[PDB]
Amino acid sequence: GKLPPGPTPLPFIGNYLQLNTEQMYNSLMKISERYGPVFTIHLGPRRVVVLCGHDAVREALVDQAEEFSGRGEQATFDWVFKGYGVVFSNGERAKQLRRFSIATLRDFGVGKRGIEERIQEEAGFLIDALRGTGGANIDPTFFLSRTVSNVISSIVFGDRFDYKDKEFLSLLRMMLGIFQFTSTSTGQLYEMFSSVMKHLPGPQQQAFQLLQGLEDFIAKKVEHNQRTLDPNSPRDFIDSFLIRMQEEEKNPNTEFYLKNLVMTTLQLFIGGTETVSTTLRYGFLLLMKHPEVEAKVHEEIDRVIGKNRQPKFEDRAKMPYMEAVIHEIQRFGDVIPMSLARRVKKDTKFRDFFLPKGTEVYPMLGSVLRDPSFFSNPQDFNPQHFLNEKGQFKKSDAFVPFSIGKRNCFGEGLARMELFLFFTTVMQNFRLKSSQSPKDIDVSPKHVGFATIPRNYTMSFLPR
Ligand code: HEM
Repeated sequence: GKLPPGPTPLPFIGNYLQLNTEQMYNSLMKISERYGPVFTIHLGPRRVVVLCGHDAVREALVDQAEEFSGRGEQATFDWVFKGYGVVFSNGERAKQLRRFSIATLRDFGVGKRGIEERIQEEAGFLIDALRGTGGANIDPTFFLSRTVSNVISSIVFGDRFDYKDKEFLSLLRMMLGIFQFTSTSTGQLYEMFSSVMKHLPGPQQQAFQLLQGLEDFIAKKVEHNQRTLDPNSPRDFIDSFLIRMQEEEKNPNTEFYLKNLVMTTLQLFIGGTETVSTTLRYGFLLLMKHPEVEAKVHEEIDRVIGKNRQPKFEDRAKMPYMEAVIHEIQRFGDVIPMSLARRVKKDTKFRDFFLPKGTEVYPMLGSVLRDPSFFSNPQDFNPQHFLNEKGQFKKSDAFVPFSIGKRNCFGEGLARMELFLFFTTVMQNFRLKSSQSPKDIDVSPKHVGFATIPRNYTMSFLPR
């Protein structure tokens, strides 16, 4: 009949004094040790119910999916989105935009041979670019993001960016900068005090300029499409949305208008780029750290695929080890540690607790990815967490990097195809040489807040 228990908050600052903005995950897990897997925390004035561990998260987001299907907030992103767009919208707006987005993504090849061919082709471009380095030590950050970003870019903008495109690099920097900021102490402090901070000088202002930069770019691309639009022959996601907008012009209450187009497109562009990119980057670092794992991956690739042909998505079924490795990378990486906030759609009764309608919820995906009840050694990187005795792939109900439930990631299909084809093709063609000794490679995160960011590093890609 009452909300989950938790530390007594103070007016306005909430539980700020009982938290550490540089390590929110750790702070909440600590409080969790005292109040239990389901507790209440006050992030500044924001009252939030925190769900820790697999059971609590699944019970809420899956067993009571409709009740927890609301979209919470992320102050930094809300600065530009203001509740528009598929990701941060709620109610009728979210229902229309999500349905349309999923359909439009599929119409443009997502989950089909079309997008697979697009990915294989861009993968071929990654290979060329890596060979272009001549085995020199480099920062793989943008090599990876350019390739990844061109996949979702092909869908939303009609086609790919040239790797030499300076505005392209510029946009990628904006995305990287935003994910970093939201994962820093100030970024997490902003989640608590955005009401005042959005108006104060500080790092947040610089972050805002990056978002503004992305919005301007999108608004620009949309204008260009508008003035070259063939109502019966859409080239991309944008044209599709524009056509829908024309069809809905006479509906006072349609959700299909310019702001939702711009924001939805911006969200998919960022969503489809930085998440996959960060994962690839963390993955290669993890493989250099564990030579024994790269060795096995090479054995499976050579046997199953060989050295001549391009790997294809169907090869995954014949490659249990690679599938286990990518899973372990996503589990260890814990890219979106606290997921994207949800909120109860209406008054809810959850585990003998009462959550009034509108209550914000923090599904601690990281605590699920490292639930000691589902993984033998959660803190270690070990592909075995995903293999049975005969070395066959073993799924886990605790594997939730894309979250679960009604507002789960609908980019998962695309993401998985990308992770498999990029990782495999790169490993088929190169062995990884780290700038330092494996024993010395630090795989602990550089930042953890909204996202998990790996430490900066360099490496070389040596031909096989
Ligand atoms: C390895 C890559 C990715 C990870 C780890 C990931 C993770 C997430 C997570 C944790 C959520 C929130 C789920 C929830 O609220 O329950 C989410 C939502 C979302 N993701 Fe992803 N994602 C990835 C890639 C993608 C890609 C490639 C796209 C783009 C096609 C994308 C599109 C979205 C969208 C549009 C949402 C919002 C859905 C809604 O509000 O209904 N994601 N993602």
